[PDB]
Amino acid sequence: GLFGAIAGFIEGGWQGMVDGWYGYHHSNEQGSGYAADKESTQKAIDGVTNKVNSIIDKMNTQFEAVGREFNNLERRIENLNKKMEDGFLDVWTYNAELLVLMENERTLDFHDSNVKNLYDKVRLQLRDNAKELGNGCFEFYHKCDNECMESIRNGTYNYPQYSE
Amino acid sequence: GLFGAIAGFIEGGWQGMVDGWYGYHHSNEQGSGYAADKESTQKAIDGVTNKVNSIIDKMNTQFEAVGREFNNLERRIENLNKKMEDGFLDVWTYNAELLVLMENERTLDFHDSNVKNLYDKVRLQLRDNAKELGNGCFEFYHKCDNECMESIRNGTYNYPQYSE
Amino acid sequence: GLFGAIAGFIEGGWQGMVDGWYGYHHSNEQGSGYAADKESTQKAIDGVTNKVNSIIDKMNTQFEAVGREFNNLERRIENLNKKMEDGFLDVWTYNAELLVLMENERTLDFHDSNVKNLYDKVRLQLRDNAKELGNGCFEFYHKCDNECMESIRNGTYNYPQYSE
Amino acid sequence: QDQICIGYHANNSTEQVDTIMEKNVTVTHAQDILEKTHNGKLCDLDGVKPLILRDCSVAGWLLGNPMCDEFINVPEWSYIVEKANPTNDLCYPGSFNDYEELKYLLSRINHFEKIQIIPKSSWSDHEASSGVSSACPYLGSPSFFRNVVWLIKKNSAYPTIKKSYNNTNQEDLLVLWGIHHPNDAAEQTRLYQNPTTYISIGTSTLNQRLVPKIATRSKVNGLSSRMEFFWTILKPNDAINFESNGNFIAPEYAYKIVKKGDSAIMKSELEYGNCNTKCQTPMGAINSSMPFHNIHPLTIGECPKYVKSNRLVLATGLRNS
Amino acid sequence: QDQICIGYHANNSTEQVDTIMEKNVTVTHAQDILEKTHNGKLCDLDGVKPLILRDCSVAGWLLGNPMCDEFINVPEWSYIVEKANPTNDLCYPGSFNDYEELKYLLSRINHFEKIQIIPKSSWSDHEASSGVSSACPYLGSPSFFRNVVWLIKKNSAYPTIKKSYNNTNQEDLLVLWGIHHPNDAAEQTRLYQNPTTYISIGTSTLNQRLVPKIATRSKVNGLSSRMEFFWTILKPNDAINFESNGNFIAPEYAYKIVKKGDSAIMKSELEYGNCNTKCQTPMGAINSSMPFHNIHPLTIGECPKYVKSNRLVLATGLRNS
Amino acid sequence: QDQICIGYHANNSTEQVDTIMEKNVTVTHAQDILEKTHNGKLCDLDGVKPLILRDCSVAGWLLGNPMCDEFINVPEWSYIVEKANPTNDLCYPGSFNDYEELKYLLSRINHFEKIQIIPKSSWSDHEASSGVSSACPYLGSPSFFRNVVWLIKKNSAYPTIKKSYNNTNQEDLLVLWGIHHPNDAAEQTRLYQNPTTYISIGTSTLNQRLVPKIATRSKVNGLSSRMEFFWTILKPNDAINFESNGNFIAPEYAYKIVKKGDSAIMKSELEYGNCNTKCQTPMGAINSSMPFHNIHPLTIGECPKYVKSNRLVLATGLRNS
Ligand SMILES: *[C@@H]1O[C@H](CO)[C@@H](O)[C@H](O)[C@H]1NC(C)=O
Ligand SMILES: *[C@@H]1O[C@H](CO)[C@@H](O)[C@H](O)[C@H]1NC(C)=O
Ligand SMILES: *[C@@H]1O[C@H](CO)[C@@H](O)[C@H](O)[C@H]1NC(C)=O
Repeated sequence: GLFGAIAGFIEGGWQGMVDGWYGYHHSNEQGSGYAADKESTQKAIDGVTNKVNSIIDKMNTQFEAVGREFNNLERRIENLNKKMEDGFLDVWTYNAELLVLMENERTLDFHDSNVKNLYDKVRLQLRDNAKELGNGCFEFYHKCDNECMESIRNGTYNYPQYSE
Repeated sequence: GLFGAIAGFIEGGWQGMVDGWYGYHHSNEQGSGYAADKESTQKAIDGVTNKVNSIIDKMNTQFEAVGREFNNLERRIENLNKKMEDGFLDVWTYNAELLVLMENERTLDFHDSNVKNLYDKVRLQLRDNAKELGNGCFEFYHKCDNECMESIRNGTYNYPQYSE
Repeated sequence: GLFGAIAGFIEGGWQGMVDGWYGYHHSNEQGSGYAADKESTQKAIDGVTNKVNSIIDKMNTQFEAVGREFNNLERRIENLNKKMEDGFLDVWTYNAELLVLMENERTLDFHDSNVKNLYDKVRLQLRDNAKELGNGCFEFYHKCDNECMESIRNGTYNYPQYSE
Repeated sequence: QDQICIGYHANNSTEQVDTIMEKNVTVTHAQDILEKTHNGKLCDLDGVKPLILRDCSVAGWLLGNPMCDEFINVPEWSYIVEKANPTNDLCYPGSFNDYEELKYLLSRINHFEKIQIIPKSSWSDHEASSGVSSACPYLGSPSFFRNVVWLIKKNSAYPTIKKSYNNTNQEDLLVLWGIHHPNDAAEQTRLYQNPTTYISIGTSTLNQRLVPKIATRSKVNGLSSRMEFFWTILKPNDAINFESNGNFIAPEYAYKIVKKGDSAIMKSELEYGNCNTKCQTPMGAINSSMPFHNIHPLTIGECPKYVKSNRLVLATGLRNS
Repeated sequence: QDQICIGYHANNSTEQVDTIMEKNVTVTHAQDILEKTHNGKLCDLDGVKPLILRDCSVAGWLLGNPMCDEFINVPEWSYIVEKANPTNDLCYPGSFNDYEELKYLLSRINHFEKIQIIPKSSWSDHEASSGVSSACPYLGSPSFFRNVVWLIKKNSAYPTIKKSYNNTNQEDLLVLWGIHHPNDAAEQTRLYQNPTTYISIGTSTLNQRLVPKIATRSKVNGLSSRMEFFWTILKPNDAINFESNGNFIAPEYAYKIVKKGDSAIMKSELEYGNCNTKCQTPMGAINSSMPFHNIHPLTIGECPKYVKSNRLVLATGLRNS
Repeated sequence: QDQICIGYHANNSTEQVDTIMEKNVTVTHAQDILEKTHNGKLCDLDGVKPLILRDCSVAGWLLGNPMCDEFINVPEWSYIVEKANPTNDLCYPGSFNDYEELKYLLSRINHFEKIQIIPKSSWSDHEASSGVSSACPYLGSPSFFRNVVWLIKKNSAYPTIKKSYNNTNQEDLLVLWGIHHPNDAAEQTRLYQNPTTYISIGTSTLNQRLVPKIATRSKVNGLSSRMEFFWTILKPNDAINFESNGNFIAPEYAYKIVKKGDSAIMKSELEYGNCNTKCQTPMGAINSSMPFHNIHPLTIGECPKYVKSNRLVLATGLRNS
């Protein structure tokens, strides 16, 4: 957790959410449920799809390898051939493996970022009108039905709703 | 927006700011205006200048290429020559392109970081004495002229100014 | 400071802390002191140990180099030999140096992340019961002895302790 | 009361990935980009079938080793498969000049058409049907390479041969010929009367002169004598000229190069499977969309990139616990 | 009330960059590091002018093809420009031994000085002015290469030549000579009386013996005969020794290597522009500060790094909308 | 009141690191991964001592230059050390065929055993003890290479030699021999009576015929004559056959290859130190756990990876101020 959201202040994940990577869980008068954030989830999808195809596409002209034979008195250039082909093989193997190691990390922390920023997107809406529990949950001081919830989950929460 | 500042809780950018990358917009009794943060902007300048010259300098000993000719019965080593020069050409092309792809991203998110941390630099100064609007703006409970503003924009905001 | 913690809102480091990378300084009735966070510090240790051994292990099959000699009329393949060995030497030198440049940065900002998230781990515990000073310190409204402190530094701070 | 919470997906996946700072991280979604499977067969390559020399080598094939008659006439191939150590090569001991260069040429050819450039019947004043050896046997009887003819003396005389051939075709010609290096002067006279002999061969580009080396050597296949073979490429409308007073292994059949193309000479102990593929390696064919494989560097066809890794898994989802 | 806001720069720039996770991201500031432009000319390289062989090749130049007299005496060059398929090469058909090695040597030379090592007048007992052919014509009359002399018999006799030359100079000498391979014995006697001939050439390092190959070959430039050329590098204070009783194409002019240096042999169909540059490619010169170009791998001078990309743009500013 | 604060470690370290965006960043902890030190000696490599030819070269060693007797019998080596310009090479001027290929073979050998294959006493009808020169002197008196014998005529006659040697051993044999190229016909008759001579050499694989080239050449070590040396590898149970009527530098000692292995031929001006190491470079040995060095590309033993950097420091701690 480079951004402290996933496996950070949030204790784990929701098996129940099956429609996206990040979302909300609500509990009101009319009932409780889950709802994935189509925005951040879609942007994430384009993020990893584009990353994947970028990594694949960047490495399509690697090094091909054709067989060449040499006699008993061409041992030096046979050695040169062998060492150069193994050489390229090694630099490209290193490139692939290394790139995987880097972009895996950047990807996980990208998810972390998405969750944190989602949480903040809400926190900045429900200012005084709710309290921060500390586990990624907000406790309301007012009463929010499925319409106040829907209006939150699209950015249009109307703070004008008093306090105390 | 990996840090959620640029195109995040801030809805976009100020055409009016023409003296730096990050800054403030104030609106008081004496009037309104913009002012770029010379600190974070300068550090950013050194950040990207050093990054640029680091990328250029790291890749000055690439692979040169000299012409060699081979007769009709030196087809194997002609092939070896050709494949090795194209090989290096490919690994270096890959290196340049890949490095650009990585450091572009790291650079953009570096700007994001700068903006977020600037915002926090202020937020941590104007604690109770102002409210967080949610768009990167603070609404004052007290009255701040161009001297309270200047004192904010250099880190010396005096919180001792009551509340309520 | 990509995450704004180290050399950000925290003005510097504690010479007095000698048992870890991140920790706390308390000042109560019974006295004052320092205490490193074994959790985040341990995870950091595994982070940099694993990074180090990953960088070393990824680059153990580099390019070896065997001496080959050529006569006065094998100048072309002598040149080919020379240029290919210097070529690999250059791509691997570039790989090592570049990788160092990248992972150094990622490492420093990883520490930044650790500090920020530690601070947040506390801030989310001592909600109303303490005020944010702005320098990474919390001023208590209640009274916390070495047991309230120990309970904080292991995640079990009991907020049920009134306010005002 | 009323509550809203923000959280993230979790599932029942055990797909681990690695990072620079942590190994074996279980995550929700992960894509594998490394192919690690082949079928263990030698398959056709997009409809066109490989040339599988079994216990014959390229030399035995092209020169016409009597034990290589399976490949007397060979259709278009996608690639050639030779063993590491073919048993049927040069039945008569000796060497093949610029052999590796010729194999390399073969990596650029998909189809030969064997044509007769000099009939055996055209050898008036020499014997063309007695040039056979027990080291090159066919069905327990002395034979010889089929595409070249070992000319010997007729009526105790070897008149100097002058033979030319104009390449009237529009394809390039692979032309093979040879010289015989006897073990002793007695053999030289027994075979070609004339004590001191030569073979001169000329084209627009070629101008060589071979002389037999008569000497005692250790025995190979029971023989101390040797055969040394040469080849050249005759351009369309160019001619080849032979002049010799002995030791001349004349050409009989040559090879038209009717199909240039991308081919390869694979060293594999495997035999023909009855399958098709788009990507072939010495150990088997590949059916994959994956961008990488770790099977074999030597490859032919639309193939993934060879890489020395046994594991390359790219994370798509998020961390799981 | 009173308000302060924190925000970031935005401008009217349409400069897009790419990242690993997103393409075509419009930003405020971006620097381009890839040069994609040349002038399409062949220019001087820092004041020193290239050697542009037009329809002559290196062989035609060095041997002195009569149709290559433009380059009889050539000043210091920065680099050499030869076409892919020069028309004026070896007017008399034949070959040039270790040709590619010599071209490679030329990539290391910036200036030759042609000096006369053996005067044509010094050939007492042979004819030095009759060695000409209609295949090497000059102005519609039989000529020959200028820097070598085709010696023939005088008064129906070819006495054995013994000629030595001590390199009194301190520069290394490129020395060229040749052998003539006639088409028939009649030509051999018509040209050099002696039926069986040789050329022996020796230095401190060289010790070779050439013998003419007399044979019928296909015609090239109307000729079935051939000329085979050789070259060597004479060290300062070393001597070269020639002994021959026929078929000897003697040297007349040799080349002092007065300026070693970094040069190159470019294959370009282009001709001389009247310009200067610091970086030259086969398709044109470059005037750039950019660290990269994508024009041509083959390059000479203070040049950017060749790269196969058509776009390399590095972000300096921040995201724009 | 009561306060808790969160903070980070700081110490008194001046260890700077570099990043892509900032140079010279002082930090708390940093590890160095680049070895920059050697001992300047030539050491044993894991107990087995190098072969240090001092002013002798490989040719002088193997042929048995009288000035190279220090290396008459040489034990198992780890690697060979030759100078850039050894003074004791071919005392008698001439050349060594396929020299570089042989050196390359030597990079694959750790131990030779010199055995006598043809006794000097076995030369009945020729003189075997008169083949000496003032260009190959031993202690101010004419000598010659020790492992080969310069055969000359006995009683004004040089009968044709036929000598064969069967490799009864199970190791491969390095066999060296030579030809003498006189300066004139007078020398040819003075040394071997017979005017026109040859050397024919045959194995299962080898079939060559050398003829002396008699010619005037410039003097090297006072001589205009030359010696040309050849070598071959005799397989177990194969035989080598020599036939010659003159100019033959017969073999006397050959070399058993009893230990194949990974070796190297280093060019170093250095001399033997009395030390051990696990990693050796031409400029000195290395004692390191570090994964990288920047000392020399050419290396033998369990070594770090050569890299062109003079600084590679990896950050472990955090930023310090
Ligand atoms: C081959 O034959 C054709 C026509 O018969 C002729 O044009 C050509 O000159 C001949 N080739 C040679 C080099 O003799
Ligand atoms: C060349 O001449 C100089 C002086 O005339 C002499 O020192 C040298 O020996 C000669 N070179 C040879 C190898 O004959
Ligand atoms: C060498 O000798 C052994 C037995 O003496 C024999 O088997 C072998 O044939 C000989 N080698 C040759 C090629 O003469």
